[PDB]
Amino acid sequence: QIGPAALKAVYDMARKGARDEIQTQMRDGGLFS
Amino acid sequence: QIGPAALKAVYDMARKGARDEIQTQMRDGGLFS
Amino acid sequence: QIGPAALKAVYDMARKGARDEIQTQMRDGGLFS
Amino acid sequence: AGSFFTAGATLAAWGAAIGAGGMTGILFSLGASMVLGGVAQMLAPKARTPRIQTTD
Amino acid sequence: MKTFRWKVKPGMDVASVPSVRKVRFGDGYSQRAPAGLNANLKTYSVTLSVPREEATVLESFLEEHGGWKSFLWTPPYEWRQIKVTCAKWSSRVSMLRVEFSAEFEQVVN
Amino acid sequence: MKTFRWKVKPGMDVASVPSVRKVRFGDGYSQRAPAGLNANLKTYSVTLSVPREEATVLESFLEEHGGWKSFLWTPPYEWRQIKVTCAKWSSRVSMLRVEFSAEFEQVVN
Amino acid sequence: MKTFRWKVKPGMDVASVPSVRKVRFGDGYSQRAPAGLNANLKTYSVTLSVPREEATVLESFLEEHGGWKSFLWTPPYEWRQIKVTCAKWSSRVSMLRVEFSAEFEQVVN
Amino acid sequence: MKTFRWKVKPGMDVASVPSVRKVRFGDGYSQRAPAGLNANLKTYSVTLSVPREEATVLESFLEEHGGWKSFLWTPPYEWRQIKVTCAKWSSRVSMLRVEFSAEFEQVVN
Amino acid sequence: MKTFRWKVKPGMDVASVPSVRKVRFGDGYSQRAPAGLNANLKTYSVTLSVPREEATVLESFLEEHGGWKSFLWTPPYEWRQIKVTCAKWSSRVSMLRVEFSAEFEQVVN
Amino acid sequence: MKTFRWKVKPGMDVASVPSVRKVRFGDGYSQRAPAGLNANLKTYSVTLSVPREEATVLESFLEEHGGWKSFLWTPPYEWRQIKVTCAKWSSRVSMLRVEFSAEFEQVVN
Repeated sequence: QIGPAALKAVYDMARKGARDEIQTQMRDGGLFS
Repeated sequence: QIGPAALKAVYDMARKGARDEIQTQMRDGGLFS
Repeated sequence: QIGPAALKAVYDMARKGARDEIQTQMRDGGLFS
Repeated sequence: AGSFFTAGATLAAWGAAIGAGGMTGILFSLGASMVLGGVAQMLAPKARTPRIQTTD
Repeated sequence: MKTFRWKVKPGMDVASVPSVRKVRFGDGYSQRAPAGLNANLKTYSVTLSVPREEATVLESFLEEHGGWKSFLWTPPYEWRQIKVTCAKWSSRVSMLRVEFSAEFEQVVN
Repeated sequence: MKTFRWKVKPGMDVASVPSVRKVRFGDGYSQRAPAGLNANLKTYSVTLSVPREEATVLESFLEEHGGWKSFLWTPPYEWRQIKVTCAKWSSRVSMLRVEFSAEFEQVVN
Repeated sequence: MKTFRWKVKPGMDVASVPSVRKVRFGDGYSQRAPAGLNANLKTYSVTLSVPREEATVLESFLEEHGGWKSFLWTPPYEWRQIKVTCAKWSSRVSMLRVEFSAEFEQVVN
Repeated sequence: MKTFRWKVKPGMDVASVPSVRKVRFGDGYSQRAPAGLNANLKTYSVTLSVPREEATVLESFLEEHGGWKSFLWTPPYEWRQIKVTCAKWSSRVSMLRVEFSAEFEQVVN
Repeated sequence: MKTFRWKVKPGMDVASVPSVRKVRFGDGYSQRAPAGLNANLKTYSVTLSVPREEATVLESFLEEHGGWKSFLWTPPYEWRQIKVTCAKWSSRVSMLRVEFSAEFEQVVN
Repeated sequence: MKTFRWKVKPGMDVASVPSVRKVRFGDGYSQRAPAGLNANLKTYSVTLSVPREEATVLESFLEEHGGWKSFLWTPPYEWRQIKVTCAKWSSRVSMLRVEFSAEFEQVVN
């Protein structure tokens, strides 16, 4: 795996994970992000 | 490395990083997440 | 790629992505994080 | 917090096998995450209070 | 059946790589601890060569255990009976003989 | 079509690698389970050599199933007919013959 | 021009690896579906040997198409005219001859 | 300095690999475009052998341009002068001769 | 047990790899520091050949220390006794002899 | 001590790979700039063969510098004295001679 192309994929997967975690925290217990 | 398991591991690591960043921003300066 | 060194890089990229997503959601529509 | 002990176990045998379908990685022990608000928060839900109003 | 009674070819590898607790930051002071109690359980890269007729019997033995269910075995290395487990045991079926490449990892339970 | 009639010359690779559930405890102890309910499936690394005129028939047979679908085959290893699927079947052309390399995977279905 | 009219060397690889839909969790019950309608479009690893003078014509032909613009070709494998596309076509320019290494992946449109 | 005068002995690699825009639709259909506007640039895997006294001149010539900048060269492949850039030029010294292995990349500039 | 008495036949590999702190500035300048305080430790890629009866003794010696712990050894390189640790010691069995391969890492401790 | 005064074996590699600033999006227009002032600082894969007695002296010289502390050296390539740094310098100790494999990267400061 070449680093330059993999870094963008890792960044975008991180963005997706952050969005999913934010939406999860807006639930009842959570943290309300 | 094989792409499937690597992508899953990256997703869980991203979720953990997002949770840590959210809990960090709830401190004094931060952004209050 | 040795896993021990790559995991820290993935964690830091995840932290950066989480911060970017949080700052993005504080815009007009968003979720206000 | 720093890749100081990711190489402490060296992760070599797991990394060379990326994981498995039988077993999962990245367990991320919830020790310090569940204790951030306090030990009393892990046992009780910390009842809330209304916002202070200047009209009062 | 609980005993591997077949014979292995001359060239067999034995890997040990024991499990220890290592603490060393950068290239400074280092500390080492024996970690667990059963430190090294070794690993034998066993190879066999058997006529085509006994290949079925050998694979029946290895298949019945099926990864779990360790069996007794006396390696020609230290001549002490141990308990081992196999998980791959690939095979190659030539015109008159078949060769088995298996990995025996020693266990305790 | 249902049955594979061609024959494998050189000595194939028959890989078992059963799936097990393994837990590694602390000082040398462990816990193992067979994970699944019906054995392991086992796969054959098969290679045919055929005249250039018959390679078209073999290609048609291997392409009709097309990755999915299963056909009967009696491996020259245990002589028990099994259901297999082929998914790659690379083929190399020569002056008068064609050499097929393929991976047959046994399937319950 | 729309037809590849050169001759290929004896050794040529033909890979198929068709496209199927596979559903299988762990090592349990598995289901396979044919996926698309044009299942496998194969791939031919073509090698050519041409004098240094005609290498210019061969590269002009392969370069005018330029990755897109599939062209007609009759492989010496099944003798049926198909439409193929090339994307690499590396070359080695020896003292008197040149060797072309190209990949022809067949298409539909 | 503009022109490359040294000569390539053994037979070089002339790689084209054009860039195309490819979309794969469902049941075997696709959509292809040439992506760019001016062809593919093509690269040469060049290798020189020179007397030990002339290697200094070759290295001075290859270092003056220093990765960037372009020089004229007429490849012994199509005999059309092109502008190229070299960025690695590994060199191996011996008793009486020095062997250079370099990668010349054609540039519009 | 403290001292290693067996002898190394073939010609080992003695790798130093000092650890330094290096900063690369802009137009060709840099800044280097020795990072640590006490030299570099160096590691030896050692191989033994032993009769099939003494292999058990060698294994017992290398297993008593078990990855951690250090033993004295005078390498046939500088003839200065040093403290070393071994952590892998792979071994290949043969008809009349056993060939050990190991990595001895020098330790201050 | 500040001058590597030993002799290197015939076959040694000299890699240059200069540092340039490249801007090119996709396969469109490209712009190249010389980047820094000391563009290419090369790298010499030096190999030595020395009797077992002088191996200690050579290793002491290489270890005292220890990664940092560049030293003066005249490569047999351009015969111009430069300042170089070594970082690995592995060694292999045969029955009568020892070979050194070192990497010399030249510096400015």
